[PDB]
Amino acid sequence: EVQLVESGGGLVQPGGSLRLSCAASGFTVSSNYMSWVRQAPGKGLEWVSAIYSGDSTYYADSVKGRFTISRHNPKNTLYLQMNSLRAEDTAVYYCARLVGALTNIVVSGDGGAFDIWGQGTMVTVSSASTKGPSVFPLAPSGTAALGCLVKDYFPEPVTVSWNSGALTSGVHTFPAVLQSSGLYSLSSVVTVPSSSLGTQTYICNVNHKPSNTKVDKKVEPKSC
Amino acid sequence: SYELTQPASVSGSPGQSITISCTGTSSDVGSYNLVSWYQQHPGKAPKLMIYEVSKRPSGVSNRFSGSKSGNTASLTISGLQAEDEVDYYCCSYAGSSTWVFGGGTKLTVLGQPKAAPSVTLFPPSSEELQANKATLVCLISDFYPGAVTVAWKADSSPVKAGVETTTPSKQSNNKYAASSYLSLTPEQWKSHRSYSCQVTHEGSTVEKTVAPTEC
Amino acid sequence: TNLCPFGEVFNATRFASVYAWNRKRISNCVADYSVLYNSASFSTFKCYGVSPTKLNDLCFTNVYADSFVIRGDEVRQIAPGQTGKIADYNYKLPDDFTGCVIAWNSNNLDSKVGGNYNYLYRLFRKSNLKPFERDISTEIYQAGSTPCNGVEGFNCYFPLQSYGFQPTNGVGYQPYRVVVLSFELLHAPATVCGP
Ligand SMILES: *[C@@H]1O[C@H](CO[C@@H]2O[C@@H](C)[C@@H](O)[C@@H](O)[C@@H]2O)[C@@H](O[C@@H]2O[C@H](CO)[C@@H](O)[C@H](O)[C@H]2NC(C)=O)[C@H](O)[C@H]1NC(C)=O
Repeated sequence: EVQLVESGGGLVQPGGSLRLSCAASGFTVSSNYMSWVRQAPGKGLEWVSAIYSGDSTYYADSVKGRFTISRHNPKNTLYLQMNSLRAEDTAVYYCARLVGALTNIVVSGDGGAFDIWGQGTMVTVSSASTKGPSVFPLAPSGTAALGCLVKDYFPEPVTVSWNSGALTSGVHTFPAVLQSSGLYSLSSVVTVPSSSLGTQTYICNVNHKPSNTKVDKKVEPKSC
Repeated sequence: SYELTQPASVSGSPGQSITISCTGTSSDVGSYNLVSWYQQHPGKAPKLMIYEVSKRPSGVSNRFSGSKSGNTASLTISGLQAEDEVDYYCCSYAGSSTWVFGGGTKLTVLGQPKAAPSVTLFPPSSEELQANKATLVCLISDFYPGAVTVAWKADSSPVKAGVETTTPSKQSNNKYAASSYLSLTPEQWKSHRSYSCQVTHEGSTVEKTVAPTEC
Repeated sequence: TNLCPFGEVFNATRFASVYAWNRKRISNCVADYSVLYNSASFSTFKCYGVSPTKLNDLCFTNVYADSFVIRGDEVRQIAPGQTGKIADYNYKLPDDFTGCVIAWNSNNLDSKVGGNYNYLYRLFRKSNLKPFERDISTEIYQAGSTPCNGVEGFNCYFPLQSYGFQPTNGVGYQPYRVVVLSFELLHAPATVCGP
């Protein structure tokens, strides 16, 4: 049951600051080498920082002097303090365990690899203001496709559930489009039995935390 | 920033072997036995496949092997499987407690059965039309290979104004998905007879049509 | 006629860390070891090469008292022939040891809420200590094949670690004060005799 869970990601203005956290379970950050690794959307992995014994810290030159890696052992948590943020720092930030010579899954040798990873937390550095989405129903017209459109939001991400999570089969939330306006739009569609149309209630629960937008939208067959 | 150099893309046929290279310099790959390799599915964290040039973590298939020569490390994948069509990254110690990743390689596994795209086209909702906006929504799913072109039509006339189309994205089932939005004024939507979304995949074209409601 | 100053050893107000273990020479005095051996204050009192009951009948050239703090589950390492982090890297008795090992729980003095971190031990070393060798160096320890360049980092460790003595630790992790008495016989008149 080893796990890493990052949090703290969000929208920041250039020059701003943000602190990420990475909560470990099943093992202790105090007894392991740890690192932050980031990934710009659609781009590759970039090593950011590492921490070793004695809280000895090391950084990529791309962030040196602006970022600080640290640990709080009682909370079993790794942090990344990011100052003087730039648009080029926009990325998903992952925390990972860096295997070393003394790691228990090493039999001999030096380790030197990232074997435990979190899910990542998204950091957007932009001067654009956060904008909550407008949610519209995509009505049904035996299988039936219904859905909802999450329009003109910023920044990523948005979470979409159906019937507060009870409905998961046939659900397909599509990757968002980034419009020329700089705003995102996505759609979520579920395939359901046609015979359930008009008797089973279908609600898409849309959440855009950056703007604190939670919207429950009922998708109903079209009635003229 | 400084990175190890990997081919952007490689392709192989099932049952065959494929090698992905990872070129650094004498002060990283060429100095240490600390090369690791990772597999990454879209939207997921990387998975460690190889470390210390050639070692496999417990549970990783022996289809994956690593080696190095001079400043270049290589990952070789044998018995290629549809599951392998993912991104791969190399990483090396870069001296003095630092690490450097390669730019990543997208692996394509050829010879898989072609899968045509399922299309769903929605017209603008009545709420949005009440807000003085119109958006037609064209969803494309379950296609392989992961490449499509999208063209919109208004009564058989070409439409390029208002089209925003995503890149294809790999699904859990090893097929791909994409979407296309057409923004129209309420007036334009209702002035035309119908509207259509045409997705072209491996030569074939699949189209869907909508039109303003009857009442 | 003067009594050996064992009080200065057993009732010292400060005890050394084990890696920097302290030695006191005792000479030209009368040693009543039976009062020590019959004292209820000691969790551990084991002699090697001598009978504890017969020590009051013997005369030695000198006596050495080595003292330090370790954790309880390490007291077993302060004995001839043993291995582990303390015997290997911090304090090593010879196979042919002639002396006594004395220990007692010091949780009431050496633990504190939040942890007492004043006491250290050597966690890493390139080779095992010889008997009665003492290493107080603090070079960075290279646990892998890559260089340390004099600083901590990847597979490169500061060689000392602190015990974290907290009052609620189990006994195996509680602090124990330890006194090792060595009995030395040279080609000289004895100066430390029993009563
Ligand atoms: C180590 O000290 C104990 C305790 O000594 C008393 O308490 C100390 C805190 C300090 O105030 C001393 O000056 C005190 O005398 C010694 O135990 C005493 O031993 C004498 C002689 O055997 C006996 O008369 C007392 O009753 C003992 N006191 C108690 C509380 O039991 C002990 O002997 C000393 N150890 C050595 C090796 O000298």
